[PDB]
Amino acid sequence: GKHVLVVYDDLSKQAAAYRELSLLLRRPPGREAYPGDIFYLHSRLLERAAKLSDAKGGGSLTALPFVETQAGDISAYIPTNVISITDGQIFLQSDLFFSGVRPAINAGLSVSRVGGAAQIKAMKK
Amino acid sequence: ASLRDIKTRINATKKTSQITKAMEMVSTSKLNRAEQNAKSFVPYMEKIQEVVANVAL
Repeated sequence: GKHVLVVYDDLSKQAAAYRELSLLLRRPPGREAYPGDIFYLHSRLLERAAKLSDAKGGGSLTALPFVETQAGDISAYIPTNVISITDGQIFLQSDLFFSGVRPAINAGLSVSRVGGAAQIKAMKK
Repeated sequence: ASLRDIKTRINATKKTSQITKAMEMVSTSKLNRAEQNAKSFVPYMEKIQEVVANVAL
């Protein structure tokens, strides 16, 4: 019945490690040499965060996975897989970072499907 | 750089080209309407100056 916050620092590095293990075990790779079940791995990991019903005690776990891109390429395989799973995303941009805007949340691209329901009334106003 | 890097700058420059072309068209129409007033003004100035040509001498 408690509430837990879990932060995964590098799902990209976890995926790299799993790719290494798969290729050493000689399994066929997909695009970018990743194994075909990396999406199964990440979805199975992430979909364990939930808000339990009152009959189950009311506890909850919220997750904040991190993904690192190279030169702002969010169309890559791991970023696409992680984006298609989570409820929302927050994009941090270096061009905003050096122009003084810190933290560098790009509000135009950032999305939250749970907005409003997650805010108090004064904030929503 | 990346394709993602290139696309944003291409978009910005295309929009800039659009805006500049639109302003060029507007200035063209403005010039066309502006020359009419000079055409209308020439006779007045000439007719005053020709009277000056004997009154002020």
